[PDB]
This record gives sequence, structure tokens and C-alpha cells, in this order.
Amino acid sequence: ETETFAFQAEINQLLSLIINTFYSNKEIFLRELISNSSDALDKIRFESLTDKSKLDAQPELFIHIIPDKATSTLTIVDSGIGMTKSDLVNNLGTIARSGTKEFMEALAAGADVSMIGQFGVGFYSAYLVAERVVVTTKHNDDEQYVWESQAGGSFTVTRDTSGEQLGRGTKMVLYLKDDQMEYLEERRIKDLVKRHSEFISYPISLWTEKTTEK
Amino acid sequence: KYRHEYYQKPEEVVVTVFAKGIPKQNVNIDFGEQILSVVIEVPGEDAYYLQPRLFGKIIPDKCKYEVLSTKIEICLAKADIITWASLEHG
Ligand SMILES: Nc1ncnc2c1ncn2[C@@H]1O[C@H](COP(=O)(O)OP(=O)(O)O)[C@@H](O)[C@H]1O
Repeated sequence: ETETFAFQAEINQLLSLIINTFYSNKEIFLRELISNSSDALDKIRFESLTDKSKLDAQPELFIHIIPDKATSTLTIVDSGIGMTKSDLVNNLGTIARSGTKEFMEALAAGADVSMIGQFGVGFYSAYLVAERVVVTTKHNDDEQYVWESQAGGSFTVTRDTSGEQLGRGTKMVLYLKDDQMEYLEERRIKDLVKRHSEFISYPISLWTEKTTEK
Repeated sequence: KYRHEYYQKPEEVVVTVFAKGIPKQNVNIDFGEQILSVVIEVPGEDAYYLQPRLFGKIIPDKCKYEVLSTKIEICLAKADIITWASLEHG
């Protein structure tokens, strides 16, 4: 087909705080995404120590960052373990982990939005800089699906047909807000990566033409 | 066996059984006020059983399921609009 779910209470509130307050440290979104994406690679790797055939669908473990100046989208893709549809509905909005409420309390008590990661809701940091996010994922156990939301209190999961099929993993596309146009520049991205990913152990490449960095 | 998961909306609970290429014919699923029974038939050995006593109660006539090639989706219709804390009930 597509199915529609409404964000759990807590998460709606958080999504509001994120997309409606002006925060300073918006740049950590790329950290949180690159991370959540490392964590995903780790999983498919461990699953593969005892089953070499796990990565058959797509054998290289990687992270690609693809800034399209034209459509004004920063997009991140990994060959991580990916999400089943069930996983999409459960992690990206339907279940509200404990840190969600905890985080907002902390926020108002004057914590910094950069802690959004340490509280277990890192994913939504994307809406700091994006107005629409479109996650498309394929997990070994299920087919490719697409999660999409504009933070308007609900999200959609849809089976992927028209799309170009990933072997395995996840392709987050961030349709960037106006002011946030800076995360499309090659220099900026290269900075941000170096600055926060000095513990993450897979090839991160920048397809604003070609190559990989540090 | 075969892996299972579930997610929930305020009105339904959706149990997925990850079973590749199961013939529509081999899946036998029945519903009860507070039970679910999934029995997909495996040709070689014993059947797969997923036969929990459900957390909440459900409306068995409103329950549907769908065999899909990667998975079998089962939409359980919650009898009461109340969030379940697990598929099963211990
Ligand atoms: N790129 C990705 N690949 C696979 N799974 C992901 C990805 N991004 C997010 N997820 C899923 O979203 C869940 C929560 O993400 P996040 O909000 O960062 O919290 P945390 O980083 O603490 O898990 C994870 O448990 C993971 O399964």
C-alpha cells in the first residue's frame, strides 16, 4: 500500500519543544544520527559472527552522507541491521521510552538540548534542523518500509515499491529548514564528523562527490 | 522456531510472525476472547505454535490476519481501549 500512527503523548510534547523553541546547539543532530547508525552496524556485525550469511544482502559495513544542495536535503545511509516494520512503529514514535519524560523535565530545569542523546530520544534531534524526515529501511526479516513524519502529531509507515532498494539498513533523509542550510556544505560536514565521531569504527564517506574522512 | 514481535495502536494490537514464504494454506489461526492461536505448519517437523493467553481481551470477529511472504501480520482488535504492557499475560 500505508498505515498511520499517532505519536505517543510524551513524544508529541518533545517534538514540539524541539521544533518550536530556538536552541543554540542544533549541530549535534548529525552526531546523534551518525551514532544511532553506528549502533545499528554493531548489531548486524555481532549477528554475523555466528552466521556469515547475515550480511549476504549487502556485505559492506558503511555510513554514507549525501548532501543534495538542489532538493535541500542532508541524507544519511547505513548498511546497519535495519528495522522491521514492527521496529519502525515501536521505536520511532509509538512507545515512549522513560527518558522522554525525564528529558523534558531536565530541559525545563535548564539542561541543554544536546543531552537529547543521553536520554534515549536521540532520533528526534533531527527535527532541530529538519522540517520533514523520511526514514526508509530494510531489515533481513522483513521487506523495505518507509517511515515519514513532519512532527504534526502522527507518522506513516508504508511498504516500499517505487523506491531504490537498499540491501540492508536505513536511509534517513532530512528536508532541511531554511536557516539550517549550512549542513549541506562539504567543509561543515567534514568538521562535524571529525568533531564528534572520534570513537566510531566504520568508514564514513561524503558523497558530495567521492570520498571518506576522519 | 520463528520469531515474533508486536506493536500496538490504541485500538488494535498487531502481532507479527516472521515466517518466509509460508503457504496461505499452512497457517491456521483462531481467536478467543482472551487467547490467540497461531499454528503454521512446518513440512519437515512439528508445527510452529504461538498460543499465548493474551494480556487484554479482544473482539474475535473483528480480528483479521494476512499471510505475506516475509511475515504473517495479525491485527487483534482490543476489546477495551487500554494499553497492553506485553503480548502475553503472566
Ligand atoms: N540508522 C538507524 N538504523 C537502525 N536503527 C535505528 C537507526 N536510527 C534509529 N534507530 C532505532 O531507533 C531507536 C532509538 O533511537 P534514539 O532515539 O537515538 O535512541 P537511542 O540512540 O538511545 O536508541 C534505536 O533503538 C534503533 O533501533
